[PDB]
Amino acid sequence: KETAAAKFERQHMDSSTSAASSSNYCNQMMKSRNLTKDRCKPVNTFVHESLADVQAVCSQKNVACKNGQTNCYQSYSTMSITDCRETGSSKYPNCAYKTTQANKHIIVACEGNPYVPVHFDASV
Repeated sequence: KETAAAKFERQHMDSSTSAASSSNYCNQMMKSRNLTKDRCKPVNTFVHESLADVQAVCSQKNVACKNGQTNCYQSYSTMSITDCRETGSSKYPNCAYKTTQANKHIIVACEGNPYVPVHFDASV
């Protein structure tokens, strides 16, 4: 059983590149992070910052989550991110994604001791 913290890292962290370089980034990454194993995950954001920077957001700007809870945090600064969204003609198992590189604020939900990101809520 993956902890929620570990699942967040697998789904959302990519501290190995500064930005997506190509339009096939999402196809590549959704596969290898095994986000297309049983179904195509429809929407997923990758963050190109250090783990430490992303974890730090749990100490930044407290905001409501989409779901009404109040354990969400917005990053003070923008971060390099890539937005992956399944195309309309994507069919499992040949999952296909639009890649959008951006510099936006992230919003995450934080939980636990240590108090660390467990959900990606949105980018701004």
